[PDB]
Amino acid sequence: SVGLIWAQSTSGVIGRDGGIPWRLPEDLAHFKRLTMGHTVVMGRRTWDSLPAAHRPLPGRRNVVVTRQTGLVAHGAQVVGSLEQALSAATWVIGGAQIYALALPLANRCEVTEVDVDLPPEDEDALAPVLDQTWAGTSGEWLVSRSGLRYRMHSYRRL
Ligand SMILES: NC(=O)c1ccc[n+]([C@@H]2O[C@H](COP(=O)([O-])OP(=O)(O)OC[C@H]3O[C@@H](n4cnc5c(N)ncnc54)[C@H](OP(=O)(O)O)[C@@H]3O)[C@@H](O)[C@H]2O)c1
Ligand SMILES: CCc1nc(N)nc(N)c1OCCCOc1cccc(C[C@H](C(=O)O)C(F)F)c1
Ligand SMILES: [Br-]
Ligand SMILES: [Br-]
Ligand SMILES: [Cl-]
Repeated sequence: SVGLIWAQSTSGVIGRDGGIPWRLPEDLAHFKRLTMGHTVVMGRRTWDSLPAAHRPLPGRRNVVVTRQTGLVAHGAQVVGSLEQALSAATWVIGGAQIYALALPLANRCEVTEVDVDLPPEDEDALAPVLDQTWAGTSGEWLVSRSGLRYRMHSYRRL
């Protein structure tokens, strides 16, 4: 059982300049609630992107995928491939390169869509594209306490 979870702008951007280009508290609560107690699998750049006070992610087995040798990610397990990372319920938490690896092995995608306008720039990290082999159910557009509009989508593999 492999699930992907990500937050994207409407245009499909998930990352810019080594971080996430918006702040959405309700998404962090959603992310924490869905991943707590499970293994979280991430690419090395995404590990690097975690704020120090949240690295490693507490209450979850953190697995970092890299091509480096002897990489030290304190409090995490370091592996050399996605297959190694996956040997109950496992969540792949980004970024774009690791999503692209994990999508064919996944039965579930949990997407937060953030209604901000961010035209993709050259080096952006982009969300994977889901076709009609995926069955989605969406919540309503909601307004965060901070004022940003967002909505949750849950996709299962048909
Ligand atoms: N909005 C969201 O939901 C979300 C979620 C996660 C991350 N992000 C953002 O996305 C960006 C990071 O994503 P990214 O696509 O640049 O990077 P990434 O997928 O997190 O990590 C890329 C790294 O993964 C390793 N890697 C890639 N393919 C591999 C393979 N086949 N075997 C072994 N290791 C492999 C390499 O590590 P080495 O270079 O060490 O060899 C590579 O540099 C940041 O901006 C981050 O903030 C956003
Ligand atoms: C949280 C952004 C996000 N959103 C969805 N939907 N999917 C994702 N893959 C995703 O990026 C995961 C990589 C970044 O991760 C975090 C960075 C800072 C804080 C937290 C939450 C933290 C925790 O979880 O303890 C606590 F503050 F709540 C996660
Ligand atoms: Br963030
Ligand atoms: Br926040
Ligand atoms: Cl979407």
